[PDB]
Amino acid sequence: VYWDLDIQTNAVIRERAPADHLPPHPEIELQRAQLTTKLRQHYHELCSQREGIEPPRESFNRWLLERKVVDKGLDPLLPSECDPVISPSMFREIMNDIPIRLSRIKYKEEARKLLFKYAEAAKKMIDSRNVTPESRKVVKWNVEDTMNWLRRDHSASKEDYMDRLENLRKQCGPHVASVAKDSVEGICSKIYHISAEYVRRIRQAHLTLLKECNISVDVQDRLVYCYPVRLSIPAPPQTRVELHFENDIACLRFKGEMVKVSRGHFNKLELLYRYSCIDDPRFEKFLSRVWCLIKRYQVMFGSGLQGSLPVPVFEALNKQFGVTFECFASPLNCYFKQFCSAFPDIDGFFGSRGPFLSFSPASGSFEANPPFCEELMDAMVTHFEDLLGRSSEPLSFIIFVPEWRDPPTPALTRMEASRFRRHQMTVPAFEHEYRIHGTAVIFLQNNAGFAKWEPTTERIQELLAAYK
Ligand SMILES: Nc1ncnc2c1ncn2[C@@H]1O[C@H](CSCC[C@H](N)C(=O)O)[C@@H](O)[C@H]1O
Repeated sequence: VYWDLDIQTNAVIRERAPADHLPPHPEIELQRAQLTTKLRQHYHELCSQREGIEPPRESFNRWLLERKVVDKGLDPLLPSECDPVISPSMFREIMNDIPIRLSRIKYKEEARKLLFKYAEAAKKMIDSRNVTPESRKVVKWNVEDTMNWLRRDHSASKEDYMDRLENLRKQCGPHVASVAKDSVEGICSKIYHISAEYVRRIRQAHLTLLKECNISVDVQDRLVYCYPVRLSIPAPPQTRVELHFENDIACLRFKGEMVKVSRGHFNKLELLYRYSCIDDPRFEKFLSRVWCLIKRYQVMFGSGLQGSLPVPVFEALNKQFGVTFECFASPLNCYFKQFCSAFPDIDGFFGSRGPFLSFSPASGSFEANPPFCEELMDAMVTHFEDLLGRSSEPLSFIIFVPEWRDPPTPALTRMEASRFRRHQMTVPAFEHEYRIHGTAVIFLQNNAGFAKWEPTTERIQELLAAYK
């Protein structure tokens, strides 16, 4: 019992024309998977060759999210037409691991080794790369001072080694950053430009497949309850995808390539497809599409970027505040059968209303638990206030984000200063759901939304009780 697909939407939108996404097919999904693996490999080689580091953990996935905020290109997953070319997300994450990645410390000896490793790497940087005379002498002095300190007889504590590293990094940081800046920007640009080449290859392959199938690739005022994204281009024929179950795991094989999903999630997808798909009355295309869906999300992940909410919390959001819709979800993790998601081309068959920034409700009660991408969260806040100010119909958004204050994300600061904020509180932080400080819960509502779904004391109390 991890979802409630019986709850009907109360989201109201203007009727939309069907979307122009090329309809998914496992042949194309497999190629996109193989090229995205190669792209991650290029990123690994660039980080190693240019800066001697591993790719910062989760940075490639966060890059995909940031790029999609601005991407105007043709692929549902990979970026190809972005201004600016250099991702501020990837740049920021690589620079934080220069000249080395700081790892977790448990023991005094691990702290001493990390401090030495930092000092040694900063020295090799200054010895082997172009650096201004001012920056060179400052780093050289700090490295030499640290090595002299480590040379002393009587040893210090673990906390003293950690404090020495924090101070050393504070002094060297800006100088090391100035040495590596142009190199790091070059990694960000190159991986974007390789992505664009791969996107062109996938696009041509997908166009050629639809032509092989003899498939042609060539109202705003009416308000309706929301409905899944529909594709204007007819879908290609089903392909051969084989299903069998092993130990409650659904195994789907396309041309020898296997993907797996739990039996419970599989049965969920079958139900979402019954509720959401209108072009496949005999389920002939169902296994082809489930294979594409699982593969797409496996590729997106690559096998610390998002968190989920416990079922009793969604029950309380629906019962106390009328929530029927998730602004950020996937067919695999949604609680409601109506939600926005990253991949309209494949997720629409399973209930997706498309990406959130392209979704424009006039009314409804919503929950939002975005992935941890600062750029996406900032666009989300702008989108919230645009929608809340465009409509006088009841409109509410209940938003869950990490309570981070060192420094706070621009999104969290803007939401706390919003003219639509009706309430704010702290609930326990995101934890692993089986299916650091805390979680900020922010209520953004227009006048009509505040009248209909007011966060009264009793309603807030029942929502808090859903954690107890
Ligand atoms: N542009 C976008 N629009 C809507 N959802 C998006 C998105 N980009 C990423 N996502 C999705 O946002 C989700 C955040 S995890 C949220 C889990 C769960 N639905 C909950 O509300 O608690 C992920 O499934 C992620 O793929």
